[PDB]
Amino acid sequence: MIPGEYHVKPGQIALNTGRATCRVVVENHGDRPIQVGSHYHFAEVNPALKFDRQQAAGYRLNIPAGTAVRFEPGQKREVELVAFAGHRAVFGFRGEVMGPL
Amino acid sequence: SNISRQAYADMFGPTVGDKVRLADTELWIEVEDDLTTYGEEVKFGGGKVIRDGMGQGQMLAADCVDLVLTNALIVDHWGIVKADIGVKDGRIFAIGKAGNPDIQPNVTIPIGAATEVIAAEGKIVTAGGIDTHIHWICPQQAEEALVSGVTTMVGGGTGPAAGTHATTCTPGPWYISRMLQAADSLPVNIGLLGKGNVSQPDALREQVAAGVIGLKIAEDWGATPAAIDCALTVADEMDIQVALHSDTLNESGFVEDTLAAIGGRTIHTFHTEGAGGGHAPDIITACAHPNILPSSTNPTLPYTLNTIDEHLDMLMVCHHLDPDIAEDVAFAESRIRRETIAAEDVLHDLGAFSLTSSDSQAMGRVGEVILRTWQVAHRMKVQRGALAEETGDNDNFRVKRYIAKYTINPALTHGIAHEVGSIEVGKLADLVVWSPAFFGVKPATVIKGGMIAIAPMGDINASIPTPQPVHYRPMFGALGSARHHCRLTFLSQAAAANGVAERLNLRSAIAVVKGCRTVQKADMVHNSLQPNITVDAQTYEVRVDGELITSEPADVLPMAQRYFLF
Amino acid sequence: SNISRQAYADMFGPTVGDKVRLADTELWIEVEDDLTTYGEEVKFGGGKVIRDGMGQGQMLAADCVDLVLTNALIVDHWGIVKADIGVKDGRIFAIGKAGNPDIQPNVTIPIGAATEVIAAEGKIVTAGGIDTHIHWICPQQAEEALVSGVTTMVGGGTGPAAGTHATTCTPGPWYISRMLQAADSLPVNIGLLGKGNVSQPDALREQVAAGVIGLKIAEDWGATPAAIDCALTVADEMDIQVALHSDTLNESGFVEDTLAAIGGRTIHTFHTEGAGGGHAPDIITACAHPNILPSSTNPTLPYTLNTIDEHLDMLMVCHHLDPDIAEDVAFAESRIRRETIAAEDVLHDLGAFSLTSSDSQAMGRVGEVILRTWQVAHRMKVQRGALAEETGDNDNFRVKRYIAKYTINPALTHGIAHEVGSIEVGKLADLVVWSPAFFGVKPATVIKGGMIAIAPMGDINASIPTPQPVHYRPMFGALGSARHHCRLTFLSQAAAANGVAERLNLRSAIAVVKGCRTVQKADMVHNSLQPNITVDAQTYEVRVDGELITSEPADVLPMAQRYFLF
Amino acid sequence: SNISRQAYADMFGPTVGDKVRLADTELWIEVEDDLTTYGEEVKFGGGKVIRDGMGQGQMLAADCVDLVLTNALIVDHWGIVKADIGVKDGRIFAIGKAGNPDIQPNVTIPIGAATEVIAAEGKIVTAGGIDTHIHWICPQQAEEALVSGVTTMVGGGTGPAAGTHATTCTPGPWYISRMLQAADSLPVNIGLLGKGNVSQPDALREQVAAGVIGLKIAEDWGATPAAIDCALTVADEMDIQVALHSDTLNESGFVEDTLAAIGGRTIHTFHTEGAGGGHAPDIITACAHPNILPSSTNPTLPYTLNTIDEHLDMLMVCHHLDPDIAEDVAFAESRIRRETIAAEDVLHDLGAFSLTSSDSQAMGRVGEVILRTWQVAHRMKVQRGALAEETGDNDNFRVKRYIAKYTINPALTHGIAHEVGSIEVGKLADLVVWSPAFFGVKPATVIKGGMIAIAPMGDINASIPTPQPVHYRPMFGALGSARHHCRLTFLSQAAAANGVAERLNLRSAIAVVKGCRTVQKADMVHNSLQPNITVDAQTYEVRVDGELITSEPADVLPMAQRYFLF
Amino acid sequence: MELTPREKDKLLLFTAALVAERRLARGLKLNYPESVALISAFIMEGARDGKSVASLMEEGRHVLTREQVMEGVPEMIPDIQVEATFPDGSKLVTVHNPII
Amino acid sequence: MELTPREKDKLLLFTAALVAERRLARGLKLNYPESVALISAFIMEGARDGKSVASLMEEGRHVLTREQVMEGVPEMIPDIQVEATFPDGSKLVTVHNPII
Ligand code: NI
Ligand code: NI
Ligand code: NI
Ligand code: NI
Ligand code: NI
Ligand code: NI
Repeated sequence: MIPGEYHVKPGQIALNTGRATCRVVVENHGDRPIQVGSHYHFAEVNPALKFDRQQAAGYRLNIPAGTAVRFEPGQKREVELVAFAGHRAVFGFRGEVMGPL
Repeated sequence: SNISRQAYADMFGPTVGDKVRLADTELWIEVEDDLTTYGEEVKFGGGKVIRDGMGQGQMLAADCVDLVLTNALIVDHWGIVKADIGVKDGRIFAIGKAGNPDIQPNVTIPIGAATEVIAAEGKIVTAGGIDTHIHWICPQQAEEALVSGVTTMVGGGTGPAAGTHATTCTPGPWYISRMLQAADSLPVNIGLLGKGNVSQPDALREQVAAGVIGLKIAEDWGATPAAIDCALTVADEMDIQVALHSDTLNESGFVEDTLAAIGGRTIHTFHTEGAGGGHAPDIITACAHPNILPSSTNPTLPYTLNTIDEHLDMLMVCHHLDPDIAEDVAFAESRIRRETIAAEDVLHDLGAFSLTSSDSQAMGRVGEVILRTWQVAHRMKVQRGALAEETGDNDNFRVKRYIAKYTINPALTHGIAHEVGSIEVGKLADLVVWSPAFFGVKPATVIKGGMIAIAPMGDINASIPTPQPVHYRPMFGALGSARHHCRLTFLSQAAAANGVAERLNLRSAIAVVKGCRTVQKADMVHNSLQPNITVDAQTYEVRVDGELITSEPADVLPMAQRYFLF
Repeated sequence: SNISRQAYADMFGPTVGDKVRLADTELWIEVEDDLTTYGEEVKFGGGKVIRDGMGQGQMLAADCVDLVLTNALIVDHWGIVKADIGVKDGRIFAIGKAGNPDIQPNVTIPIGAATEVIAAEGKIVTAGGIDTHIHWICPQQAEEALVSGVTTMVGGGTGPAAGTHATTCTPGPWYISRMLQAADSLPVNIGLLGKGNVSQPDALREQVAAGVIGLKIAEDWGATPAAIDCALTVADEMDIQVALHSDTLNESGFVEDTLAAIGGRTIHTFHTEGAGGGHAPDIITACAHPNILPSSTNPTLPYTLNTIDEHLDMLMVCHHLDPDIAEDVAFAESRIRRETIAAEDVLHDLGAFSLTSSDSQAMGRVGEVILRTWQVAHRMKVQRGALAEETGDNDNFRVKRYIAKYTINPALTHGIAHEVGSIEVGKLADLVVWSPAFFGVKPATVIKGGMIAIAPMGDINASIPTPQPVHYRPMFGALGSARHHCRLTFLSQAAAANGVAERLNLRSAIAVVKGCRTVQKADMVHNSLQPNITVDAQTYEVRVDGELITSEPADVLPMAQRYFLF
Repeated sequence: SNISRQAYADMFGPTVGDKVRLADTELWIEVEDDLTTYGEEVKFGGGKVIRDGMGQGQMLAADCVDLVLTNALIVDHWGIVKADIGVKDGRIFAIGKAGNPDIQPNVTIPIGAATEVIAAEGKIVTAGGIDTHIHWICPQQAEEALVSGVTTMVGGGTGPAAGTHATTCTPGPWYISRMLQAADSLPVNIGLLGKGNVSQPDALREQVAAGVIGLKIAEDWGATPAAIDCALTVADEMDIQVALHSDTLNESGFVEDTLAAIGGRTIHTFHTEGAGGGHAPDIITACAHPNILPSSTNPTLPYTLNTIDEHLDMLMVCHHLDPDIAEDVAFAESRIRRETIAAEDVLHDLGAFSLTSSDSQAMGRVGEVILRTWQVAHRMKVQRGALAEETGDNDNFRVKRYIAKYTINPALTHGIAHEVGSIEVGKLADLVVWSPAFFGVKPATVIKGGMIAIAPMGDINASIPTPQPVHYRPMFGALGSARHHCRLTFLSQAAAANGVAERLNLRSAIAVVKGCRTVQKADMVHNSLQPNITVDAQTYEVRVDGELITSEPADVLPMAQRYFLF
Repeated sequence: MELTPREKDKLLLFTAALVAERRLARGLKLNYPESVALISAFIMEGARDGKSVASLMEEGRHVLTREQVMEGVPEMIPDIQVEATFPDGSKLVTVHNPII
Repeated sequence: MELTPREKDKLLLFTAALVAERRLARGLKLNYPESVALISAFIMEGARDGKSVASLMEEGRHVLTREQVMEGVPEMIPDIQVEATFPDGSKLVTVHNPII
């Protein structure tokens, strides 16, 4: 007996289903670490990350909400992106789009 | 991508199909539905989702909610679902999917710059309790009640005076006016009951016009057929509720005579089992009628080993009786019957008893209405198993039946369900956040009108709010004007019309009671059973359709010694 | 029928001829009269008398009282009688026989639906004490005073500042205005004293127009003939009282010069014995004059074994004196004389000293004015026996003489006796209920303006109000607006006329002081003796008509170690 | 006549040339000037100077001060001088020689009948502290802060909700309005910060018009270049301050990008060292810019042996991070660097860091801003000796440099220096009186707007205010309306114009912020250094002009175990 | 801990009992407030141990005797009442004439 | 004494610990509030003695064992946090899984 215990049924949850995704190779050319969040517009991450910004347009990381991918200096790795939904209107970040798309 | 269900629960709280044990009881609830879109859940913190342009949008204040409770496991009479809760203007705005419509799908609760966030992932959210049997013996009762999760308090009294010790009555215009002004200082919604024991209608009408939302008929002031009929006549013409504490001494007639006096008119029977008052030994038979809204006071809930022993002296002190006067002791003894005490638990489980209340410091414990209601649920599951209405391998239905007893049912009974009582859009945001391990015992957060009013708080000079000693302390929602704005003082339609609020210069928000005459047993959510119940005059045995109703006294209960320091 | 006197007392409290011991002292009071009709007493409780159509009637609110204190043993300057007390509109309505005129005889206090009931059978009821020597060093003093039974507090100060530490002065318009606003938050009637030490009348008039009800002349600010005469001139033209703390150093003249400066004008002399301040060593001779209203502060009451030892350092800290400065220590020592301390007790017993006060945190104990007054009564009975005015085998007269010292006499002296001071019809309902065993020590109930403001209260979550721990907690009469309605802020006639209450936006009820210039020693109830008293300049011996006045120091006192935890 | 300097100090406090040790630290201050005329000092007490016609005059209220602090040793950014302080209308009136012009020379502060007196001889008087980094997690923080000597609190929050736990933001019109009303109940000057994280200017303008005096950019809500630029644009057009908590994750760019986003516009950087938040590992380089007003939060002050060990879990709880999530733990670890923690102390000593604040219950201790600032001063003297600006054999300059950090500098930064921040004529009378032995730890008196609001107070029933137990209790300046009159609620110029105070019906005095856009590093009193600072990306070493900046961790500190019971 | 107002209140009772306990240990005849606190604290620990209400109503009358308290104290206490959390919830213990 | 609000608050913790300490002495299996108070008070005295934060974070896990507390209590306390005045100022001690 454990007060307030859960009895989670076994299995898994498939996240962001039925949405376009793409894989991109990213490399941190900065001398300092960079950590990117689950919902940050990837195309506008720190300029030190070298990748095809053009492909990651309107995309975010395909990772469970609230988690992140860290890039230590000089780190290179392939990440999977998932396309924004809703109105697909990007506002904020580095101010590169500030509108629909 | 993919995430295992266990890791998922650890981050966002349980989802569809997962079960959670309520505190240390034997009750398990199962998430019936989850309103989120997997992978699109909103979470707050450094580097999380709720950030500009991401899970938070560019909308103005009028277009987003003021407060969002993220990933909340809602437990209410209508369901046990996982969802986000949006609060706007101190009222419940929506129950759905919170986020930024700009980049997220199915967002029904928009989060903007003007939105505050309360993280409910892994927590259980319920509406604020409603105690309709308060004796205003001391102002300190409000904080005790609020800490336990009760956000609305109905009753009467003028302080520690003989009359209030025994009955829930704020006698007359002057005291009613005084108590209405004093209510602005308390962090809970309040509604007053006047003294309904009079055979002159005008003496009652004055009290109703002064502001009371109901009239209390207590035997200590004479609960005779004439008094009862008089109160019901005024109640009928002013749309207010009547609370009854019948004639235990059978001085003016038996229970059937009282029932005759009522004449099929709507009425709320207090402590229907009888220990706290009522015709000996069969007041419990009132629960069989369609116009009676029956409730229990808490000391007899649930039936335990020490229940009886504790009752005699409690009753003497409450009602100002004398142990050196034989008739006074026989009066007390005639009210305490093991037979009806045991039946009461079962009748609650069947839905024959529709409400639970305290009877604060007058044969009741103000901070134990929620706690005892769940103790009864536990003991009944242990003794009678699943209810005929259960579906699935959980206690979801029994949970819905019991939570309604101190939330929506008390609200329907007193005509305030239009403002409080449940988590439904448009209702005042009186919510209580619980951690599954302390459900029904110690709340994590108590929200009044959209502002946290009391919560556990650690060392004030600490680097974070968690270090010891952690004990309940008043928050901003309980301070001066912020409080006035976040609480409601319930008036009668007449008092509202007369401009009582303006004359007394009340500072809090005003709510008006309505629909007190039209509610009947059938309207009590999950508790509308009208059983063919009988009580043996000699043995006091309770029978429903001839079968014997009874239960066994508990020696140990959950939500007891594992949580309290004393 | 017939009932034995003992059984009768057990149910309804003592009646004519019965005696009751006050706490653990050697004082006994005897019921002088009982205003009831035997067999027709009203009693509240389940199955009792106060019930619809029986002891409660059908009258409207305007025709019955709001509160009734049943079977109360009243102790006041005018009598020690058994009667019911009716309260209406926050004021004393009647002292007679409560009940229902429909079926009961001689009912003068009608009980209806609008009537709340407080059961006083077996209890002693007195008016609320009035302390006229308060130093507003901290707001916490109000609750301490209220718990002890003092409902009105007069004095001055601005908080813990050097000036207030030493004197009862709220200096000037700004501080007076500030303290008047702060007073709305305190649960006691309040009246402020300004700094009267000035030789320019206009500086005094401003303060009076700002709101003070009197002016304090303290030596710490220079109590010179010029200052004294100036204050008295303004007092004479504005109808306010002057409180005096004379020139101990004899710097400007001796006592006879101060008396010359006063010139036969009405004045209240603080701590007339001298320990707390005044011409050394004969300020005590002031009590011989018709225009002097003499009072004692409490540390020297009564003369005990530890009195002297405790006084030196107390005096140093209060008046900001330096023990490394010879003249400062000699000043302190010249004020502490065993001879006058011993005489003071006797002079109170004879009626030469008319008031007792505290001198809160400035050579006095705010919660011990009542307690010490009775300790003096006890010690005097023990040493001098019955007073020449006693009749019967009781101490009824000595009790009337002493209770007047902290009730009516302080009220007459400060011109507020028209509102408070005694239990008489039309006066504000500031009453205190005591259990005979705790009389003068710990009250059972403290009522302010018709509402209980503070009372002992047990476990808040308990099934009744009696379980431990029982300690004093604030009630509804001390909350927000209810409090504003139940307390009075005494203004000067000028301040009232100027619209000070409206300008400062005071929320409490306003009372105006009047009759401060016309009261004289002869008006002090049971304490109007003007003795031919002398003090030997060398030995400090006090003599009245040549005979030596003195008493012995007590080693143990009642109302002490048997009641307090510390 | 003649009096020895020692005897003089014992009576009137130290004079020119005398030195005083601050608490138990190694800092000594030396009286630079004394504004008195020897032999003409004013002193209060029985038989002292401040008496009618002597040290007190015949002037009317308008011609004398309401409060005088006699013989005070003032410690402020402008000097360490001995003088009397006159207070009138809740504002500082003069700093000079108090007395009666009728008989005394050089009297600049006239004492009359309307003057209250506070004896400061032997005490140190400073202005009230100003904490600009408050998280409104609980109302209890105000008293904790007030007791420590901080009289003004700036920040945001809505109570114990996730958002406020992590950031100083009162999100939107409804919560801003609620918190503004709640602020009337608190005994400190308050100003609110809204949530500035939005890329839509209108969402910010609403908040400013609702009442906030600044906008907080926290990374928990996304501190991206777009959000930062948006907040600064509105700040520029509404004259409000921006507080920044940069992007630690370097998600949107490095520190140089954030600095680019700011574009030379005025901004207040919170916890500039980085532990409490900001670009890893070089946010500390911000202190090199002219438009940046840098401040430290208190847990890293000063560098001690237990600093590091304590930081990790503190950070996790504050920002709602998960220790089972690798990226969350790496985030926390990247913020805690021994290298920058050690440099921070030195940078404060050099004047590169201009403010110290708490970060109340969100990686900071609300009652330790003053205490820790002095601990840093002590440790720096011990390690680096005298500053190049010292003159004489004292630490007067280091004391002026450090006291400015929590008084005038925070006031200039947030545009409220016109009302508070220092002891200068015309400024609100928020003063704190200290006994040299408890300087910076436990105040003797805390004055708010000319009225004592909190002070140590002994036994309430005692014969004097000194007997034990002596602990801090609220005074008259913290009660109802008196408090409203003695505190200020700072609004934005727009909110003032819109009539927000009238609409919300705020009861306190209103002050408006101005001059937030024009302050720059050069305006920070004694702390305007703009060093050429660098941080090694790999080793985190801090360098100024190539030289290594560092210090050693303390094992024991003053103002610690000798003063606290726990 | 999440101490509610009622638990904090009981801390006041417990502390008052500590004071009485030490004085009795010194051999002092207890006064009114010391006696009530001592016997009350006793019952609370009784409930913590798991004793029944009926047992405590009895045992409560054997904590202090008439010769251990000051004169008049036994008559000033016709009964003592206190509630505590038993294994089966909060219950009221009433002890009549606790001091004999 | 000049007790600030925070010192008076800690007096509440200390007293709650006195209650727990005595029950443990009787051989009772401690409950949730008693356990938190006991271990917390321990750490405070640790700081008073002058032990470092790192030492206490360790020692705090050896005050009570799983067999000294009621069932479920160990899981109800994933960590315990308390601050006290060390020789080098106030510091936060966090003890993870204090009961094993
Ligand atoms: Ni009842
Ligand atoms: Ni009741
Ligand atoms: Ni005096
Ligand atoms: Ni005095
Ligand atoms: Ni921050
Ligand atoms: Ni912060």
